[PDB]
Amino acid sequence: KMSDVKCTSVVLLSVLQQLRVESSSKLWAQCVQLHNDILLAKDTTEAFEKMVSLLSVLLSMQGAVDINKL
Amino acid sequence: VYRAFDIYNDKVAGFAKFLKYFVVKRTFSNYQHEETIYNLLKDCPAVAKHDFFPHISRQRLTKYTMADLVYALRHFDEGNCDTLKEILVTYNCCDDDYFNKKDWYDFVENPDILRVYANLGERVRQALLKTVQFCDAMRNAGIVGVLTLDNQDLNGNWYDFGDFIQTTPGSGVPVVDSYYSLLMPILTLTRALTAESHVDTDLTKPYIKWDLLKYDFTEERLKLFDRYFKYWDQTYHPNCVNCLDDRCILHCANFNVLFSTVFPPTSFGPLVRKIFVDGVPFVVSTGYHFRELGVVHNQDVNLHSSRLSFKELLVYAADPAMHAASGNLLLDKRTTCFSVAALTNNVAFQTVKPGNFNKDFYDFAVSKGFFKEGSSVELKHFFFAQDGNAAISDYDYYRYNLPTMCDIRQLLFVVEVVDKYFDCYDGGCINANQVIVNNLDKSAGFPFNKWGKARLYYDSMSYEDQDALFAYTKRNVIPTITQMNLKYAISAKNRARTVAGVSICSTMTNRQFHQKLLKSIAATRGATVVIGTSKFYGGWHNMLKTVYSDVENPHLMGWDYPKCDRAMPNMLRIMASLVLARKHTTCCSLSHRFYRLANECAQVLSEMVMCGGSLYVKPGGTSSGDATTAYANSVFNICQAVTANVNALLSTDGNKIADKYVRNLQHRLYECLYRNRDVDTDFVNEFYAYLRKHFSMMILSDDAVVCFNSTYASQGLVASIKNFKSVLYYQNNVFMSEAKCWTETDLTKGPHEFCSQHTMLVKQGDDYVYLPYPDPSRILGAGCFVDDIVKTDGTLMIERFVSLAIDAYPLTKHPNQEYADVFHLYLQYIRKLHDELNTSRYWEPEFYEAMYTPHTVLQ
Amino acid sequence: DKRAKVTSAMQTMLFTMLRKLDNDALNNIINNARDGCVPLNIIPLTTAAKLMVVIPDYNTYKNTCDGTTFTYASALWEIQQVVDADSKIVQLSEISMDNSPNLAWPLIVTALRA
Amino acid sequence: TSAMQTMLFTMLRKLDNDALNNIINNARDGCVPLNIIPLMVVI
Ligand SMILES: O=C(N[C@@H](Cc1ccc(O)cc1)C(=O)O)c1cc(-c2ccccc2)c(=O)n2c1sc1ccc(OC3CCCCC3)cc12
Ligand SMILES: O=C(N[C@@H](Cc1ccc(O)cc1)C(=O)O)c1cc(-c2ccccc2)c(=O)n2c1sc1ccc(OC3CCCCC3)cc12
Ligand SMILES: O=C(N[C@@H](Cc1ccc(O)cc1)C(=O)O)c1cc(-c2ccccc2)c(=O)n2c1sc1ccc(OC3CCCCC3)cc12
Repeated sequence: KMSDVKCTSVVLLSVLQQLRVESSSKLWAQCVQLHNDILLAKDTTEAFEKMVSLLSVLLSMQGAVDINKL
Repeated sequence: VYRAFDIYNDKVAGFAKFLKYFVVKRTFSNYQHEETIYNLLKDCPAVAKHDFFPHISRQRLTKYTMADLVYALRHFDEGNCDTLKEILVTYNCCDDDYFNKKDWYDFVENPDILRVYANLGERVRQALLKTVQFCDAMRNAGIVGVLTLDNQDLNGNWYDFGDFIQTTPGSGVPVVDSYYSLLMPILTLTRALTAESHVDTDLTKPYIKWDLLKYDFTEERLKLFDRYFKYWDQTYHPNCVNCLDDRCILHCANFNVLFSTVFPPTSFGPLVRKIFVDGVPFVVSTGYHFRELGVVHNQDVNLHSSRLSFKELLVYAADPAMHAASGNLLLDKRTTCFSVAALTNNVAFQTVKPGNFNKDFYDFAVSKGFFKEGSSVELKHFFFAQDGNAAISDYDYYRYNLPTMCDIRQLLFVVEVVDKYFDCYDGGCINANQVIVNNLDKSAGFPFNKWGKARLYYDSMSYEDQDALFAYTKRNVIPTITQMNLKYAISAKNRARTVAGVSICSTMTNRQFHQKLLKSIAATRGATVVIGTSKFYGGWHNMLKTVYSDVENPHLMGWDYPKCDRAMPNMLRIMASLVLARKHTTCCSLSHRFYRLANECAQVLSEMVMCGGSLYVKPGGTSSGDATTAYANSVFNICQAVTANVNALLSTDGNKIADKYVRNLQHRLYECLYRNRDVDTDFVNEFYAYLRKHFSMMILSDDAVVCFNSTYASQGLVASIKNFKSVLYYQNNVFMSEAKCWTETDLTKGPHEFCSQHTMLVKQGDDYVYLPYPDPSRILGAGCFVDDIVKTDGTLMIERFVSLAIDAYPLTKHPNQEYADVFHLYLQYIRKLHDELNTSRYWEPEFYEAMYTPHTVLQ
Repeated sequence: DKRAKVTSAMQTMLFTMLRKLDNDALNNIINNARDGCVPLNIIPLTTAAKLMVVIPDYNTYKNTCDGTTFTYASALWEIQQVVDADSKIVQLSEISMDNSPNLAWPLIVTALRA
Repeated sequence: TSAMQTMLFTMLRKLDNDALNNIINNARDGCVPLNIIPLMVVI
């Protein structure tokens, strides 16, 4: 399950960058580090924890795309 | 034991390793001859103490000589580099356990090796001074003979006074062509002239408080030359304006590279002056202080001008003088690159977005059985992202560019050989109305990029203004500005990528200078340089058969240049520029051609870079935005190849070369190198002919494939892979590991990879041909992810896929079924995309068949 | 047409860039040369009244900008308006080794010649 | 422009990974975190 998680992380940053996350140097650097790690990842478990970290970063921000509706 | 030697006599010549404190040796005539010469040359403190005992006792020598250090650093091989280790640890340059580290030898990895080498700098500089003292005594005592590196120990003491012959006193003339020439590469690697930066050439005293307003240093340069290269028997022009030919320019620019490391870094770059326009005072460049070409003064300097014409304004806008004078002093601590100033009140940080994943294609591909967990075709190429401090991090890679001094006598021969490779093309100056411009939308550089692309300026200027501007550049220097940005790319690595936009002023004049030659090379088929030859319509097949010309025992080979665009020394780039300008023997004079050379050297070699929001100084390297960088790379590529063959053919013992013609080729190659300062047009032909027969090159910018006679390469008559590693170490300051180098023994399977493409012999029409195919991951990677300009219109998506299908068609012939299935997937997807929206129809395989059949070369 | 507009833009840029350099400092530098010719690198070094320092981490700040004044380019400089990579204002009391993980490095330290 | 997030969440559902769906369900009713998960919560 390599391709699915990598594409998911790519689109996850695609979403994050649209939430104006560029404005935070530390957070954006961390997100880019996680994304590049996922893309360079060769093992599924590593991709999983990095993906959940990135998703938690995305989902912590309130006022973003509604999640209750989905 | 094996010790390096530099030998040239009536039977063998070269610089290789042969077999042979208080050193001793063992004839009556020689013993009497040497003793008399020694007595006449004893009171000089630059020679080692000698004793008369049938043996010539030689007292208090070092374990290794200067030749070993020169040879070891010039033929570096991390597999067998012991002799280098002993010298470094012996002389307290580092610790023995320092070699437990990984990549200790590497320059890019562990750049602290530079400090270790620099610990030999003072030791080497002391050797230089002793040589002048030694040569002084020989001159006074009337002695003639050749000074050889092997006869000087690492402490500077000379010995072995046997080759010399007596003559009338006060008229001695020593020959130092071989000594200095072979030693130059180590002078900058060890920073020999570091001590010259202190008050009295003492490494225990403060740095000289150079006057900030000084720029000339011509007298300082002459004094430096006179102290170290006193008997270097060729006039040295501190300012290369005075040279008589490009062979002098290379000669004198090489020295200026070494001498510019002692002067303050603030004394270089454009020299400004206060001029008045209609009474208002500007600050403009009325000269330039190159680290290589010395001081150059513009000849058309005008003051109190009533008004500024369009041509005049372009020169002033491009000049960084006004930009650097109006900005704030900048102290950037992220980089070690000298910073001139900041042009804005705040530093700007720029980031690289992620890739725009295309779900539609991905869901289609998986349904067709792709991406099954465990297949040989997967995803390995992605649009990587970058954080804010990436551009400056990318720019800081220029720290790999170091001042490199070249083996001038060797470079002056390689240039003649490299010149023959370009002797089948026509070129020269052309007017503003004969220039053809492709891709007018290229950025015009800073500040011109504020108001449009190169299309705007080319439209505004009349043919006369362009002509005068070109004529202006033939008598002055225009130091323009280049702007570096970040670019989106698909790659298997997260390294950032940048594209440089050179100033429009520099591109306009360069095209009028090189366009005629560039077109000639691009329109030629069958030559060593293959640029502008399409792989389609059998081109790949014809290209390969040209490489395969007549090589007797062919194997293929390939290599790479680590950090090529960043680590290329300035001497080799200047050399490449001179080779290209050799066609102007009728459209330009000596003075005219020098002011042309100075313009590229100030525009695309050591110009000022507007990175981020501030202004820095580029130490060297190539500019991706220049049009001639690809062709200049080819000259650099061939020069490195010819240098490898010269080092290969001179570092191999001539006694063990069973052939007779080759041994004669070796002996005469040495003569034309370190003797015979005239260009021996005859011998240059034989070597060029010899290379073409046994070392056939298909060269495109910084990438090459070589069909080389294996037997000769095996026994050292032709460059091998190790030879390229050796050359890059001491002429590029980079370690080139074999992990990225490939060699192939069977020609049926074409080159392993050339310009990022693979080869496979396939059957078409009862005939076997070569087809170029890419790595399927790239083809799939470029389909899944797109740069976000295609979403506006589906047509752009179609053209993207067809272009990928064209390059994917050869996979159909691959033995692997997964690979062949890739092209069908793209064709089926194209059908779907075309459906939603005889051989000219891109939705049938016949369209993609014609692209690789020579019978129809129609475009 | 386009030539006219680009000419106007270039003239405007050159004249605006002149209204912020001419001074007694530059004139003094120019008249101290052999023939009023000087390296371009030393003009902003010895004439600029504004200094920008981009600080990557905290060790560099210790080692360059401790206290409220520092010496660089053979001159005394006085610090004002330190700023982070997020472009927010930073107070001199916030620059400490224990607080260093919280700050958005690199830091832009601006200084006036004094 | 919200389609990107809808496609994101469709992909997340398609993955059907335990941790990701766990966190998505947790945030379903509004229980969301504030900081990056190390390699604190509300309610
Ligand atoms: O940037 C490029 N490719 C993308 C991917 C891509 C882009 C467009 C496309 O549909 C398909 C894939 C990437 O690797 O990130 C690219 C693509 C192409 C290309 C596009 C369609 C058909 C054939 C070639 C391309 O031609 N190029 C690029 S980067 C690039 C850099 C130098 C270059 O030199 C040529 C210029 C013209 C002749 C003289 C030398 C070309 C060049
Ligand atoms: O260097 C390349 N790619 C870089 C990225 C890159 C580099 C430079 C650049 O600005 C843009 C992107 C990477 O993979 O890391 C590259 C990629 C591709 C490629 C991309 C997608 C799909 C298939 C092939 C590619 O096709 N190429 C490269 S370098 C490269 C050099 C020459 C070239 O043309 C051939 C044509 C036939 C005669 C010999 C010259 C093609 C070529
Ligand atoms: O690196 C490249 N060019 C260099 C050197 C060069 C190469 C060939 C040439 O005569 C002239 C100059 C340059 O001028 O900067 C290069 C060139 C070409 C090219 C070569 C011949 C004819 C047309 C295009 C080129 O096509 N490319 C490059 S770097 C490069 C990167 C990506 C890329 O994607 C394509 C690959 C094929 C499928 C669709 C996406 C293409 C690509």
